[PDB]
Parts: sequence; structure tokens; C-alpha cells
Amino acid sequence: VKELLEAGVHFGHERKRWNPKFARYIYAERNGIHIIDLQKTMEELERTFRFIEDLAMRGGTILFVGTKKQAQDIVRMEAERAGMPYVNQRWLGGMLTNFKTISQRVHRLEELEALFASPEIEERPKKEQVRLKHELERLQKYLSGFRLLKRLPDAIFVVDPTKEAIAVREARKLFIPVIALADTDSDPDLVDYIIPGNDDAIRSIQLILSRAVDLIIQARGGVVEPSPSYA
Amino acid sequence: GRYIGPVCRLCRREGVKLYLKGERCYSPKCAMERRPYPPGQHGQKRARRPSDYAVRLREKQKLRRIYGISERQFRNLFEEASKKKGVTGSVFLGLLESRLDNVVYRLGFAVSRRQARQLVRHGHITVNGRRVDLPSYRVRPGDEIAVAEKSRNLELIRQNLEAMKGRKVGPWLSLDVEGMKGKFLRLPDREDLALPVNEQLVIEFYSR
Amino acid sequence: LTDPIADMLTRIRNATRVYKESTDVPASRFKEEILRILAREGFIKGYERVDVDGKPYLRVYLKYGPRRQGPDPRPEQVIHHIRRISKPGRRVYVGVKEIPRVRRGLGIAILSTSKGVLTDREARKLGVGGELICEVW
Amino acid sequence: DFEEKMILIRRTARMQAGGRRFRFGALVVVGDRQGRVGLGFGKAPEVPLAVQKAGYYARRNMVEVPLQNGTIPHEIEVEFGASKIVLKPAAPGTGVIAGAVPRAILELAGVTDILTKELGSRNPINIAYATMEALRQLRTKADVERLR
RNA sequence: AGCGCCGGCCAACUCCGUGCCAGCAGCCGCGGUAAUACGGAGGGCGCGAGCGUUACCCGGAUUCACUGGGCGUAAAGGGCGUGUAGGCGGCCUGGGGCGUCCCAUGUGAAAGACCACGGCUCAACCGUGGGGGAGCGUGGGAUACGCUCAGGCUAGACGG
RNA sequence: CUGGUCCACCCGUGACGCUGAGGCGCGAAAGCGUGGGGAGCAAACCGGAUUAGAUACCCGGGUAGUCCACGCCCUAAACGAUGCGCGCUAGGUCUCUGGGUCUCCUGGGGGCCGAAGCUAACGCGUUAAGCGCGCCGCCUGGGGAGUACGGCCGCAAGGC
Ligand code: SF4
Ligand SMILES: [Mg+2]
Ligand SMILES: [Mg+2]
Ligand SMILES: [Mg+2]
Ligand SMILES: [Mg+2]
Ligand SMILES: [Mg+2]
Ligand SMILES: [Mg+2]
Ligand SMILES: [Mg+2]
Ligand SMILES: [Mg+2]
Ligand SMILES: [Mg+2]
Ligand SMILES: [Mg+2]
Ligand SMILES: [Mg+2]
Ligand SMILES: [Mg+2]
Ligand SMILES: [Mg+2]
Ligand SMILES: [Mg+2]
Ligand SMILES: [Mg+2]
Ligand SMILES: [Mg+2]
Ligand SMILES: [Mg+2]
Ligand SMILES: [Mg+2]
Ligand SMILES: [Mg+2]
Ligand SMILES: [Mg+2]
Ligand SMILES: [Mg+2]
Ligand SMILES: [Mg+2]
Ligand SMILES: [Mg+2]
Ligand SMILES: [Mg+2]
Ligand SMILES: [Mg+2]
Ligand SMILES: [Mg+2]
Ligand SMILES: [Mg+2]
Ligand SMILES: [Mg+2]
Ligand SMILES: [Mg+2]
Ligand SMILES: [Mg+2]
Ligand SMILES: [Mg+2]
Ligand SMILES: [Mg+2]
Ligand SMILES: [Mg+2]
Ligand SMILES: [Mg+2]
Ligand SMILES: [Mg+2]
Ligand SMILES: [Mg+2]
Ligand SMILES: [Mg+2]
Ligand SMILES: [Mg+2]
Ligand SMILES: [Mg+2]
Ligand SMILES: [Mg+2]
Ligand SMILES: [Mg+2]
Ligand SMILES: [Mg+2]
Ligand SMILES: [Mg+2]
Ligand SMILES: [Mg+2]
Ligand SMILES: [Mg+2]
Ligand SMILES: [Mg+2]
Ligand SMILES: [Mg+2]
Ligand SMILES: [Mg+2]
Ligand SMILES: [Mg+2]
Ligand SMILES: [Mg+2]
Ligand SMILES: [Mg+2]
Ligand SMILES: [Mg+2]
Ligand SMILES: [Mg+2]
Ligand SMILES: [Mg+2]
Ligand SMILES: [Mg+2]
Ligand SMILES: [Mg+2]
Ligand SMILES: [Mg+2]
Ligand SMILES: [Mg+2]
Ligand SMILES: [Mg+2]
Ligand SMILES: [Mg+2]
Ligand SMILES: [Mg+2]
Ligand SMILES: [Mg+2]
Ligand SMILES: [Mg+2]
Ligand SMILES: [Mg+2]
Ligand SMILES: [Mg+2]
Ligand SMILES: [Mg+2]
Ligand SMILES: [Mg+2]
Ligand SMILES: [Mg+2]
Ligand SMILES: [Mg+2]
Ligand SMILES: [Mg+2]
Ligand SMILES: [Mg+2]
Ligand SMILES: [Mg+2]
Ligand SMILES: [Mg+2]
Ligand SMILES: [Mg+2]
Ligand SMILES: [Mg+2]
Ligand SMILES: [Mg+2]
Ligand SMILES: [Mg+2]
Ligand SMILES: [Mg+2]
Ligand SMILES: [Mg+2]
Ligand SMILES: [Mg+2]
Ligand SMILES: [Mg+2]
Ligand SMILES: [Mg+2]
Ligand SMILES: [Mg+2]
Ligand SMILES: [Mg+2]
Ligand SMILES: [Mg+2]
Ligand SMILES: [Mg+2]
Repeated sequence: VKELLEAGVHFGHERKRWNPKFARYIYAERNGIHIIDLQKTMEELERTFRFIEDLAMRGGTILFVGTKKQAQDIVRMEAERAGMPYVNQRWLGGMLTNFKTISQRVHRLEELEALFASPEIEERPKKEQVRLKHELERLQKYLSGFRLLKRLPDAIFVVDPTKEAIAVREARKLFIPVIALADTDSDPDLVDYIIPGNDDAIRSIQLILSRAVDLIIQARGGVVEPSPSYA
Repeated sequence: GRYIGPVCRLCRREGVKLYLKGERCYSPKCAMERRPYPPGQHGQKRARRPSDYAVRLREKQKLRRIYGISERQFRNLFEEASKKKGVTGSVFLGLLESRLDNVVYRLGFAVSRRQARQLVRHGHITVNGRRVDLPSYRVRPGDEIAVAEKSRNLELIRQNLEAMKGRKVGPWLSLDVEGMKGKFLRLPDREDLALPVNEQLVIEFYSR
Repeated sequence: LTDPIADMLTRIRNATRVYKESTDVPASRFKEEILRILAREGFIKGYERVDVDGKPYLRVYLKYGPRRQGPDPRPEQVIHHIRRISKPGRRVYVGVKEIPRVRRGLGIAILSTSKGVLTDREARKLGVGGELICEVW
Repeated sequence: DFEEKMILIRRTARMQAGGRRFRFGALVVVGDRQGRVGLGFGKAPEVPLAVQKAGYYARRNMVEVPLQNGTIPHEIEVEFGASKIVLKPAAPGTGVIAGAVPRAILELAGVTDILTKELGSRNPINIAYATMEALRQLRTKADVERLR
């Protein structure tokens, strides 16, 4: 289910703000820019997906993590495709290490849904109407993807392991496997199932995230691939 | 010499029945049944969490007061057991039980070790035909502890031996009743002697 | 450079602590016999006589435990501990009866005897002592 | 069922206008006397809360002690900060020769016979930490051969 | 049957008397009118023909650190060179065998110590038997390491 | 007139090396001796203020000295409060100075941030306070005290 049009999509970037532990996944440097070893990406993408498919064929959830403005909608769509929880806005410290407490926040979002089941006395003071409505949109902005997750996930998928260092830190303290896309600025050894490749090009993020869910849906029955991908 | 004063206060202090009197130890007028709290003005006040030093001192005072033995002789026996190769806990109890005044009590010649000592000290005991009036004698395997035949017509020893008729003694012993003689089979075990005592806590008290 | 034997043990220690696959120590026959013991006892994958810019070296191939799980994935070392015992500033020689047992058997003491470089078990099985070179676990 | 022992309960203090306001900390070890121990340090505005809170972390930080006839496999030395603990295997009739802090951890992990020595700073907190890390690095002939 | 002790370390708590006094104290500290800390008492703890105190030795003191410590700010880098003695020293080969290692052998008195048995009713005490050690003398052996002597090398160092 | 040091070539010598108790030399300022010099500054000193007072801070004066030669003195927050040499253990960035094939790379310096690791923490981190070897110096509770006595040095002050 793999490919090789990654070559037409990324082969990395980010000059020499690099991490020496990311050396073994580099081929050479072009015009003052590090270039990833796409063959190493291939052999890793093989190993990476071999784990992903086994988690799809067992009912495991994968909490997708992407907050950088590049992967913020790509992660919204492709994670909604498989109906897997995401986090697109601010990542909240304790979303794993303090999960019960952040989950106490969706129950509020939950009951704020059923409160706007009119009336349920929505004959409250109007200053209270736009107030709870605010808290609703507010909770909506940050929990619209986390609510689907109602237990500790079985793995997480991150587009920038340097940007989402806190999520990686939380998942590791909970022995939860970490899979991620990563270019040169990232610590390889902190990820468990790596995808060495550009994490700033939407071309690369879309290609890897969509092919990620292309396995997820095909391993839960019903291989259907044509997914949105902004030109 | 040995301790002579009130012995019920010892049990009441240790929070456990130490069978130091014989048959009143089994009556309902045993002090532990009526007042199972420490002696003195503050016996009935709520205890405080004892220190680890307290805990270990108490277990050692239990094991000691049980045999009515001086701290001096108690500590020398412990130091003997401690040099001896092998587990010190076993050997310690083994040496304790190997005291003549203790065996005489185990054979049921006397109701209490105190009584045994006044028996032994008064020569009313023999070992392998040899009269021995020493409570400290280390009885060895194969010995034979009889009543002094020139004392075998004595009320206390007869009434005591009457209640021993058919009564079991420890595995490590054997009692020829009617003939008023017993035999030391081998030195006993922690299993044979279920003493209300964790003797390991006594190793720790002396290592401090 | 005053102690090539301790420099090599130190070359190995600095290398294993940052999980390098190999490191080069300048070669010598007395070192080969020492590494010969580390490979045969499994503290290293082995070595080979290589050549760095025309100079005779030894390339030592390290081995580590499996990747670990949790906050620190770094795998457990196979050489936890290696240090020089006898040194130029103080020689250390033991007889066979006073050879030590490193780590209650789970470790090796490397000796130089007049039967060559041996372990504490080998030296005890040959009834010879010698210079206590180092200890590994 | 896990046994717990309180090693340390101390009251600390912070200042402010008005005077000092207190806080309590409990060093608590937890174990089954079979090869599992945990150490947690719990801190709360009252003693019982902090003690219970301590047992919580204690269960969240366990260590597997390769017990061998009641003693540890090999000798080990560990330095946690300026505190140093020494643990040395010991034969059947030995006992647990240790200060109050290392004793409670070894005892609850099912260590019947060991020789120990505290060196350096004898701060009960740092010594307790140093004793855990020493147990955590104990390895067996199995583990050693498995690695080579 | 006596002696010490009962604030914490450290095992054992109450009443009175005193009121920064009289006094206690190994250290930290107690005492200024409700003192578990002074004095007595009752009670308790610990030992027992002993119990305490004083002095001194080793231990706790890895606090002179060989095992087994340190020196940016805690005590601790010499104000800086230069260099004498000394300590230490790279790669390969061979000779010697000084250190080093092994084997044999002599010495390592008796008592004591240690394991066992035995004798004084037990023990203390004492008797009998057993096991060695280092260290040094001698003989034989080994040669990796250090040493020494000889030869070679260029990675250190030094010159062009 | 003269020292140190770096680079490139990889040409010469063949371990000729590291450290270094003592010794020897150098050693800011102030101070000393003989003799010069003396504008500015400025201990001591004189005066004006300030102030409760003001043997100070501020102001107006002012002699040593500050400067030169020669000879002494030998101290310091003489500091990176961090002895010297070597090997080893991610990088990023700024800069000085060489050599390149001049983007860049590679030597030698000077900084900043940081890998692993270290540290009581602060912090250190290829310019280590990391990991090791060699050698030197030094510490061992505060005060008494860098004092006293002895010795050695100095013209003295005073130094070790
Ligand atoms: S009567 Fe009870 S308290 Fe008294 S000595 Fe006998 S067992 Fe102990
Ligand atoms: Mg990026
Ligand atoms: Mg009984
Ligand atoms: Mg023993
Ligand atoms: Mg029985
Ligand atoms: Mg019993
Ligand atoms: Mg002792
Ligand atoms: Mg040593
Ligand atoms: Mg914590
Ligand atoms: Mg510490
Ligand atoms: Mg330390
Ligand atoms: Mg063992
Ligand atoms: Mg200390
Ligand atoms: Mg202390
Ligand atoms: Mg284990
Ligand atoms: Mg006393
Ligand atoms: Mg008080
Ligand atoms: Mg005491
Ligand atoms: Mg008490
Ligand atoms: Mg008065
Ligand atoms: Mg008052
Ligand atoms: Mg009063
Ligand atoms: Mg007192
Ligand atoms: Mg009183
Ligand atoms: Mg006596
Ligand atoms: Mg006396
Ligand atoms: Mg002393
Ligand atoms: Mg000492
Ligand atoms: Mg030392
Ligand atoms: Mg120190
Ligand atoms: Mg200082
Ligand atoms: Mg200096
Ligand atoms: Mg000087
Ligand atoms: Mg040499
Ligand atoms: Mg030499
Ligand atoms: Mg030779
Ligand atoms: Mg030779
Ligand atoms: Mg020789
Ligand atoms: Mg001999
Ligand atoms: Mg002799
Ligand atoms: Mg006899
Ligand atoms: Mg004898
Ligand atoms: Mg001996
Ligand atoms: Mg000889
Ligand atoms: Mg030569
Ligand atoms: Mg050269
Ligand atoms: Mg040159
Ligand atoms: Mg040349
Ligand atoms: Mg030549
Ligand atoms: Mg020099
Ligand atoms: Mg000098
Ligand atoms: Mg000068
Ligand atoms: Mg001057
Ligand atoms: Mg002058
Ligand atoms: Mg003058
Ligand atoms: Mg002058
Ligand atoms: Mg004059
Ligand atoms: Mg004036
Ligand atoms: Mg005036
Ligand atoms: Mg005036
Ligand atoms: Mg004035
Ligand atoms: Mg003026
Ligand atoms: Mg002027
Ligand atoms: Mg002038
Ligand atoms: Mg003058
Ligand atoms: Mg003058
Ligand atoms: Mg001059
Ligand atoms: Mg400075
Ligand atoms: Mg400098
Ligand atoms: Mg200084
Ligand atoms: Mg140093
Ligand atoms: Mg240039
Ligand atoms: Mg310079
Ligand atoms: Mg540089
Ligand atoms: Mg820095
Ligand atoms: Mg770090
Ligand atoms: Mg260190
Ligand atoms: Mg490097
Ligand atoms: Mg750098
Ligand atoms: Mg430098
Ligand atoms: Mg330091
Ligand atoms: Mg020096
Ligand atoms: Mg002093
Ligand atoms: Mg001075
Ligand atoms: Mg002076
Ligand atoms: Mg003088
Ligand atoms: Mg000085």
C-alpha cells in the first residue's frame, strides 16, 4: 500500500538546525539543506505500517497529534476519515498523564450539548445564554477530537516530535507507543515507529497521514481511498 | 540471682500469656484474662506507636523472661550461638532448651521452670545416675533425667507426675512415667517449640 | 600518554556510554590479548586489526541490550563497569589464593600471568596468579 | 496484599506575613515480602493525607528484586547524590544488617539475609532513593548471560 | 537486695513542692506560679550482689580515606616560569629472569586463639587431639606484565 | 636588538618524553636607598562645608609619592577564587588569526548556548567542573592566628 512519490513530495528540509541523532537517516546535504534517505524512509515506513495495521485489526485507537499550522487540518480530515481522535489546537498538558481530569472536561462539553436540547430550561438569564455558549464553542475548539477518546490510547501519531515534545513525553511515561513523522530537527530515539521525512510540507504531511489511514480503514473492512487533499 | 518478684506483671507487660505459674496460668483467675493491659498507673491508657528499639527490646525480654534467665547468662548463650556456624536463631533456642532446669520442666516433673529450678537446685534430680543440682547444665543427646530415687516418695513430684501420665512431651523428649525418668532425644527446632516469639528480632536487638 | 591499557578501557567506556557501534584504539599485542578476553566472554562483538591513516589500530565492536521502554529508551549496557586496577603509579599483583571474584561470579577480572592473559576463573583453574589488570561487568 | 511501612514523617514550613504555614511529607515503602517493593514520597497539608498519598506513588514505582534464598545475587554500591548505600549478599543465618531506612525496603522486598552500610550523607530521603536504585540494578546469572 | 534510669537520642508518667530560685546537664537543652527535664512521692523501665560514676584504649569516625575522602563558591591549586633529585613513561623483536607467579622443602617454640573430644556435678578453669597462615632460608619451574641489556620502528617529542 | 607562538611541506633525528621536593629567575601597586625630575593628580596636613557631631563622604589648598636611572622590597580579590601534560566523549552560533579546491572545508586562539556525563545546588560541559593515566602543590571544625617562639631573609617597613 506504500509508494515512492514521496520523492516528488518532500525528501526533507531544515538546513543545519539539525539533531546529530538524526544523522543515520540522512543521505547527504544539498544546497545547505539536509536531505533524507528515502530508502531509509521506505524501510521504516514498512516497519511503521506493519505496526499500524496490527493495531487497526485489533480495535486499537491512535490519537493523532498535530498542532503546527501546516498539519492542523490535514490531521483534522485524515483522523476524522478513520474516526480516530486528534488534537488540532493547543495540546493540553496531562491529556494522558492526567487523562481522567481532562476527561472530566468532555463530560462538561457533553452536558453542554444536552443543555442546548431546547429548552432544558434555556429560559435562563440571557447573560448566562451567551456565557455557556462561549464555554461551549471554547470547549469545542479544544476538545472536538479528544472527546472520541474515552480511555488511554494504544498508540499516538505525531507530525512534529520536536513541536509536540510534551505529547511524546506523556506517552512515554505511560508506555504508550509513539509513532511519528520527523525530519532532521527531531530526536529519533524518542519515537518508537519513525517516519523520517519532511514535516513542514503539506505535500509530505498529507501523503504520509492519508496513506496512514488508507491502512487503518482497509484493515477495519471496506477499502475506500479517495480522500480530500488541497492542491 | 534469678528474678523473684511478681510474675503476672511480666505477662501483662508483654501483652502475651507467658505460662510462668503452672496451673493458675490456665484458670480464669489468670491476670491476662482479667486485665490484659500493662501493669502500673497508666496500664489502661492508649499505647503510643513503639519504636523499633522498643519492639526489639520487648521480643528479647519475652524470650528471656520465659526461661526466667538472667540477662548475663542469656547474652552469653546468644554469643555462643552467634559464633557457632549455622543459623544463630535455631542454635540460640536449642541451647536455651538444653538447660537442665528447662528439661525438668518439659518432662513435667514441675509445673513451672521456677519450680524446676528449686527441684534441680535441691538435688531432687539426676542426670545419667549422677545427681546434678545445677540449673545451667547443658543436657546433651542421649542423656537421662530422672527423679532422685531418694526423693521419689515426694508429694509434689508424684502429683505432678500423675498429671503427666500418658501426657505427650515434645518430640525431642520421652518420659518413662511410673519410673520417674525421661530422656533427651535431640536438641529441638523452631517448629517443635512454638514460642510466642520472633527470635529473629532478638538477633537484630544485639546487632545494634 | 602514560597508560595505554587504561586509555583503552577508557576509550571503550566513553564509547559505550553514547552507544557507538565501534571505536578505534591504537593497536598492541598486549591489547589484543585483552580484547580477546572481552569478546570470548561476550563483553564485545569482537575486533579487527584496522589501519587509520597508515597507523596500526584495533576497531572494537560493542554490543548493548535491547531497546527499552518508558521515558528512557536507551538500552542497558553490556559493559556496565570496567576500570583499571594495577596502574603505572601502583602495581597490583595477587597470588592464586588471593585472586578476587568480580561481582560474586557474574564479573571477570583480567590478569596477566606467565601463562598469558587469563580471567580470574582461568587463572584459578591453572593455579597461577599475576598482575590484576582490570575488572569488567 | 501489599504491606506498607512509614519510614519518615516530617513537617516542613514556609514563611509569609502572618507567620509560618506547614506541610507534611511521608516516605512510605510498600511490598509483599516476595520480591516487589515500591517507594513513594507523599506530601500534603495534613499527616494522614500525605501518608495515604505516599502509598499511592509507592504502588506506581515498583521494582523487581531478584531474591535468591533470601539474599541478593551480587554486591552493589550506589551513589544517589551525596548518599551512598552498600549492599552485600549474606548467608542463611545472617539477618538484615541495616539502618532503619534501608532495612524497611529490604525487609518488605523479602530480603532475609544481607549486609549493608550507609556512607556519605545519611539523609533518609536520599538513602531510601539510593537503596531502590541499588535493588533496581541487581542482575542474575540469567540476565548476565542473556546479555552475552 | 540493691543500684541506675523514665524530655529527645533511649526502654520507662503521674501528683505535689519549687517559680530563671533551688537545682539538672553526655549533646541538644530544662527552670520566670498547671515543669513527663529541678526536689520528693506513687507508679514504671533496665540490670542484680551488684549498679552507677570518673579516667583511658579501639569502635561508631570513609573525621588522615591502602581497602576507603577531598581542593570553582563549603577547609583546600603553589602569584608565574625554569629546572635538580625523584616518581612516571610509545610501537615490534630477542637475551637475561630483578620484581611478579607456581611447586617442593626447612623455619614459623610453648602458652593463647580457633574446631572437636574429654576432666572438675555445670561453667569459669583445665587436659588431649586436629587445621593452617603470612614472613624469611634453600632447591626446581614459568615469562604475559613491570625491570634490565641488545636490535629495529615513527604515531609522542624534537629539528629542517 | 630580542622572546614566545601558529600554519603549510611531511624533509631530517628516532621515545630524545611527562611532571617536578629543593635550587634559580621573573613578579601589579604601595613602600625603601642614592641621584635626577616635578605639569597634572594627590596619602599626610590646612582650611570651607555637611551634620546632633563629621579626625570622613563634597569643596578650595597641599607634601611625600605618582615619572626616569640603578639597587632593594616579594605582597595581592597575584582570580578562571579552577596546577601541568596526554588520550577519549553530540552539536549550534559569534569572532581573531593561518592554510585550502575560498561556497565551504581544515589548523591554532577568544566567547556564548548546549549532547552524554558530572554537581549539594548554583552551575561545568572538546578552553570540563565529563571519562581515564602520570606527577606536583594543598585541605582535615570556628576563634585564638597568619599571632607567639625558633630559624632564614630584608636598610627598614616587614616577608617566608
Ligand atoms: S496467671 Fe496468666 S499472667 Fe499470671 S503468670 Fe500465669 S499466664 Fe502469666
Ligand atoms: Mg519541523
Ligand atoms: Mg508453655
Ligand atoms: Mg552465624
Ligand atoms: Mg510440641
Ligand atoms: Mg513451644
Ligand atoms: Mg556488634
Ligand atoms: Mg585498589
Ligand atoms: Mg518526586
Ligand atoms: Mg545525598
Ligand atoms: Mg559524591
Ligand atoms: Mg552469594
Ligand atoms: Mg556526611
Ligand atoms: Mg545527621
Ligand atoms: Mg530483574
Ligand atoms: Mg541506666
Ligand atoms: Mg519542656
Ligand atoms: Mg541505652
Ligand atoms: Mg520512651
Ligand atoms: Mg525556695
Ligand atoms: Mg509558666
Ligand atoms: Mg507544679
Ligand atoms: Mg532526665
Ligand atoms: Mg521528677
Ligand atoms: Mg554473678
Ligand atoms: Mg564497675
Ligand atoms: Mg573514639
Ligand atoms: Mg579510621
Ligand atoms: Mg585513597
Ligand atoms: Mg571530605
Ligand atoms: Mg574560602
Ligand atoms: Mg593559578
Ligand atoms: Mg612565593
Ligand atoms: Mg614500559
Ligand atoms: Mg623509568
Ligand atoms: Mg624477553
Ligand atoms: Mg624483555
Ligand atoms: Mg625474577
Ligand atoms: Mg611456608
Ligand atoms: Mg603456635
Ligand atoms: Mg566435661
Ligand atoms: Mg591446644
Ligand atoms: Mg587465620
Ligand atoms: Mg624462591
Ligand atoms: Mg631501543
Ligand atoms: Mg610526529
Ligand atoms: Mg615541527
Ligand atoms: Mg619524514
Ligand atoms: Mg632511520
Ligand atoms: Mg616543567
Ligand atoms: Mg621551587
Ligand atoms: Mg615588585
Ligand atoms: Mg611602584
Ligand atoms: Mg617609595
Ligand atoms: Mg617614609
Ligand atoms: Mg624613590
Ligand atoms: Mg635615610
Ligand atoms: Mg579637614
Ligand atoms: Mg565635635
Ligand atoms: Mg563644624
Ligand atoms: Mg575636611
Ligand atoms: Mg581635596
Ligand atoms: Mg589640588
Ligand atoms: Mg607635590
Ligand atoms: Mg612623608
Ligand atoms: Mg622621601
Ligand atoms: Mg625600579
Ligand atoms: Mg579576574
Ligand atoms: Mg589561565
Ligand atoms: Mg589563593
Ligand atoms: Mg587535580
Ligand atoms: Mg583566507
Ligand atoms: Mg592567549
Ligand atoms: Mg575552538
Ligand atoms: Mg555554558
Ligand atoms: Mg542532560
Ligand atoms: Mg568526580
Ligand atoms: Mg568530537
Ligand atoms: Mg564547542
Ligand atoms: Mg585554551
Ligand atoms: Mg568540582
Ligand atoms: Mg604543580
Ligand atoms: Mg582551630
Ligand atoms: Mg601578612
Ligand atoms: Mg609573620
Ligand atoms: Mg619573629
Ligand atoms: Mg603565601
